[PDB]
Amino acid sequence: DSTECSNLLLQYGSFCTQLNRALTGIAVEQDKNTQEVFAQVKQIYKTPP
Amino acid sequence: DSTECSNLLLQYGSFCTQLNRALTGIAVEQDKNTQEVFAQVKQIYKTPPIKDFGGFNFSQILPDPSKPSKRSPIEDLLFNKVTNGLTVLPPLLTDEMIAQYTSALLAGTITSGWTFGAGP
Amino acid sequence: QIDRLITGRLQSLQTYVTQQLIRAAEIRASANLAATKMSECVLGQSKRVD
Amino acid sequence: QIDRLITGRLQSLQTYVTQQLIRAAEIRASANLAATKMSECVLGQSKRVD
Amino acid sequence: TKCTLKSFTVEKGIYQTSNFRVQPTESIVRFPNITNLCPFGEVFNATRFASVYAWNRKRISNCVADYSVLYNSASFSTFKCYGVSPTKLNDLCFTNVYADSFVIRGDEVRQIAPGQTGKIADYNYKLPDDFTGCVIAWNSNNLDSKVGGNYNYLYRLFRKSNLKPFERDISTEIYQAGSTPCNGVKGFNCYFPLQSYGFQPTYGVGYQPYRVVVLSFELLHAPATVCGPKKSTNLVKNKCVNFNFNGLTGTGVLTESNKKFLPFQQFGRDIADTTDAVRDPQTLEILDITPCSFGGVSVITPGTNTSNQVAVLYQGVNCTEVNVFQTRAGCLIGAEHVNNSYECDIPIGAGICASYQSIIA
Amino acid sequence: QCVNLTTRTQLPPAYTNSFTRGVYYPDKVFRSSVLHSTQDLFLPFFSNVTWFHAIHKRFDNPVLPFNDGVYFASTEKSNIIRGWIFGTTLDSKTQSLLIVNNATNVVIKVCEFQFCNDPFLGVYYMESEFRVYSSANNCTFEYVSQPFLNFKNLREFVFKNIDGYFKIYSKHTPINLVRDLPQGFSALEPLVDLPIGINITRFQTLLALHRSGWTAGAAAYYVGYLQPRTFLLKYNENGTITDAVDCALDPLSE
Ligand SMILES: *[C@@H]1O[C@H](CO)[C@@H](O[C@@H]2O[C@H](CO)[C@@H](O)[C@H](O)[C@H]2NC(C)=O)[C@H](O)[C@H]1NC(C)=O
Ligand SMILES: *[C@@H]1O[C@H](CO)[C@@H](O[C@@H]2O[C@H](CO)[C@@H](O)[C@H](O)[C@H]2NC(C)=O)[C@H](O)[C@H]1NC(C)=O
Ligand SMILES: *[C@@H]1O[C@H](CO)[C@@H](O)[C@H](O)[C@H]1NC(C)=O
Ligand SMILES: *[C@@H]1O[C@H](CO)[C@@H](O)[C@H](O)[C@H]1NC(C)=O
Ligand SMILES: *[C@@H]1O[C@H](CO)[C@@H](O)[C@H](O)[C@H]1NC(C)=O
Ligand SMILES: *[C@@H]1O[C@H](CO)[C@@H](O)[C@H](O)[C@H]1NC(C)=O
Ligand SMILES: *[C@@H]1O[C@H](CO)[C@@H](O)[C@H](O)[C@H]1NC(C)=O
Ligand SMILES: *[C@@H]1O[C@H](CO)[C@@H](O)[C@H](O)[C@H]1NC(C)=O
Ligand SMILES: *[C@@H]1O[C@H](CO)[C@@H](O)[C@H](O)[C@H]1NC(C)=O
Repeated sequence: DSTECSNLLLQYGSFCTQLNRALTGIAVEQDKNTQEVFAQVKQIYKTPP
Repeated sequence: DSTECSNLLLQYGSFCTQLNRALTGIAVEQDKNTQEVFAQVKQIYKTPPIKDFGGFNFSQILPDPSKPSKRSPIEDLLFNKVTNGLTVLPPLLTDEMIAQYTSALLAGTITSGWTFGAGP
Repeated sequence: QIDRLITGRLQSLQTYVTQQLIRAAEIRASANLAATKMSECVLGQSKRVD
Repeated sequence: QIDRLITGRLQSLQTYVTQQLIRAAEIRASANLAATKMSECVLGQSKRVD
Repeated sequence: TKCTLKSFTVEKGIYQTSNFRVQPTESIVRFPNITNLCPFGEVFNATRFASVYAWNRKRISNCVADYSVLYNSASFSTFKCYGVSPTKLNDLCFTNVYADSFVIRGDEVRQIAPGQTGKIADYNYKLPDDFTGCVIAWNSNNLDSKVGGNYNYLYRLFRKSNLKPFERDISTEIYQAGSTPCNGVKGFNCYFPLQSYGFQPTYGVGYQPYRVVVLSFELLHAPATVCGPKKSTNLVKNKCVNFNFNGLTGTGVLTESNKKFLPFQQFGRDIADTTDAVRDPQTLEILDITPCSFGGVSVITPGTNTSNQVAVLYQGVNCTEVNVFQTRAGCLIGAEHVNNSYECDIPIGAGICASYQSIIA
Repeated sequence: QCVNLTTRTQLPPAYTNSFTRGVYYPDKVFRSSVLHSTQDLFLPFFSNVTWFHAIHKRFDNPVLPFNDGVYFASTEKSNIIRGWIFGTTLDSKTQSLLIVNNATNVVIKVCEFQFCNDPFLGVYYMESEFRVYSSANNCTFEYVSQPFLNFKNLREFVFKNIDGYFKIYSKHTPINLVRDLPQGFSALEPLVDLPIGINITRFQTLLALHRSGWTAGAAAYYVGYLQPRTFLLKYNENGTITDAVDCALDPLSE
């Protein structure tokens, strides 16, 4: 929460935006991986009783 | 163009050489990728002038002779739908030669089946 | 003093993000393999040995 | 002051080259997949499901 | 290539070895018009100068000051600075200038100095120990002196205490030389403090009247309105030159521009925040700044076991700006272009390849 | 010379919407077909701006705190608004800035003025009444320039005190709306930068009387306050700012 630290950190440019963008890409890539693996059918089949 | 900056940059050693070599490796890897994907045939096949394929129509995927780029209508639509020391190296294969490779693959798989991929 | 702390923590965070990107690439390769196994072993019978 | 600018720009360039190498690995994996699909779907008929 | 690869044998291929630069040829400095000059003509060459007990203070501000004309004038018999340099007055900038003009005797010209003790220093005009600026003095025997004696220039002779720096005293209080009570009534030991000088044309050098103008500089948190003159050179276009436009410097090719600026705008930026358009301050015209044709120098060679012949590729460089062949990758020098098509041996790019058979492309 | 105006009608001040006004060019840089995000003292979109009237009997000349900047909007006909009063204590103890537009020219002076409690100008039905100050002792800066000037004219002004620089941005706009601020977009061009180097914490508008007692001509003006925030400015092909986004207004513009 130090505002002097953030004022000094703004001198370094868009490093933080790059790191947040990379982490966001990883985060959506995990959901894409689960979507690709498990959602290979659009019909929810059920066994007979 | 600052000479004092380059004199101070020489204190850090061969960082610039490593960055240039990594980018050169990426640049030749892209050409190797295109070579492995599209250049799977060493014979440039053509379709016959008469398009008698038993009712099957391939005009949307065969190259259009009226277009100067020699692209298919589908390939033309695909190319229309895609829009300080920095340099951009051009790719080794131009778009015309990649289109020629795809035309050869289409002519081979239309006129000869899977036989052209395993031999003559 | 904050300049020293900022460059140390920024180097640590960049190292963490680089390791996470490499591990995410490895997990993406494993997930592509798992999707291939789901397509070819569960949804069909595979002639591929092992 | 020039040393501060040099180390900042060098860190930026190293970050760019590292993420370019990671994206190059991803594109190489996609291109190997595309070459496999070129060999197995175009140059032949594939029994592999999906 | 052997130097770059750190080896005495070079394998067949293309090797990026160096970086072609279009070297800057000229330096072009364009600075705007030197108008609104400081009124030094009404201070140094006024009609009547003031006395030293009531020295005239002129405030020089919100103008550009040409000290080269003042310094190169040979009429001044004394040009002594105590806080700055005379050759750097046209380069430095100050918030304001205080010009103190008076007339003194020729022997008292040295008394306007830091650390100097005299009657003019103690009672008429005092400088601080940390004084900055320049004292300028010149002889005025042809103007101020009169054959009947010029008694108009008065000076203070007596005061109880010494002056603070930059302090005026126009009071006419009767001095007490002794300890007798004086209520403004002159007596045996009570004299008027202001006496008149004896400027006459028959006196020699040392008693002639000298006109002195003292410039003092202030460097407060106010903006530096007083600056030196700017010597703008001629403008050269269509060449890779070093441009300096109103403090914005760089290297580029300056061509004519079709971008119509609004009148308040001076520079132009693209998406990537690089200055690609600019307005010349002398003549209000718009110029595009194209970066010089930097390129990568690549060497195309076979193996040194095979041959020592090489070809040079200048990447993204037209062939008129460097066996010369123009490719889309750049200009290729040392390879003979042929109309036949072979397999790719050494990749150049954009469908061009090189091989050895001499080097052909 | 000072005169107390004792025929005013008591009324609370009004408030209205800023809409998308108050935008100015942050720098002297041409930009072509690009979107530029900038951090500066900007006026918030759709903000609560203080509304003052001059109508007959309303004569609104109070002293307001300057804060970090002042946006002055003027729905003006027949040139009632002539200038502004700038300073901290508005007396001879401190140094004050005077902006006046009389019948001939605009005069900008930085001196030690003795302001009246009720400063105004006056037009006789011909301008022949100047009662804005009683003295002028120690001047440091004088600057005479070209004149800046149903409601027919719209005058926007931005005054900023940054690092001893006084920035005046202005734009002239032809409007035909009767009462309130019109809704639209107009970026303010930079007119003149003043080397004043003085402390300013309070301000006061200068109006003009109509004599034929006194009568107040029909005028209305608006005071907005500049706050440090981010705008995303759109630059067209011709290089004028045609639209803006306030990054702290709502999550959509965020
Ligand atoms: C194959 O398909 C093409 C395209 O669908 C057919 O070309 C069309 O022909 C009709 C009548 O001849 C024209 O009205 C259309 O404008 C044509 N379309 C295009 C895109 O040119 C073609 O007739 C089909 N058959 C053969 C044997 O080529
Ligand atoms: C106009 O009214 C103001 C406020 O009533 C007057 O200002 C006061 O004047 C008296 C006169 O001696 C002073 O004692 C007060 O200290 C003043 N008050 C303030 C806040 O300044 C002003 O003098 C009036 N104008 C005229 C011409 O009389
Ligand atoms: C500045 O000087 C140039 C000299 O060539 C002159 O042409 C021009 O009119 C002057 N004024 C301005 C505003 O550029
Ligand atoms: C008098 O002095 C001023 C100093 O600014 C100079 O410009 C002017 O030329 C002088 N007059 C003569 C006749 O030399
Ligand atoms: C503006 O401020 C006044 C008083 O502070 C208040 O009564 C009014 O509701 C405000 N208007 C808006 C739109 O917030
Ligand atoms: C306008 O003001 C200036 C300076 O305050 C003055 O010289 C001029 O005479 C004024 N104009 C009229 C018409 O009084
Ligand atoms: C300001 O004015 C007062 C009265 O007019 C005077 O006594 C004082 O010396 C002046 N100060 C300056 C710095 O001019
Ligand atoms: C400006 O004036 C205000 C009030 O008069 C005061 O609080 C502030 O400290 C002053 N600032 C400076 C820099 O003098
Ligand atoms: C830009 O200016 C041209 C005239 O040169 C005009 O035709 C066009 O409409 C303008 N565009 C905009 C968005 O104002």
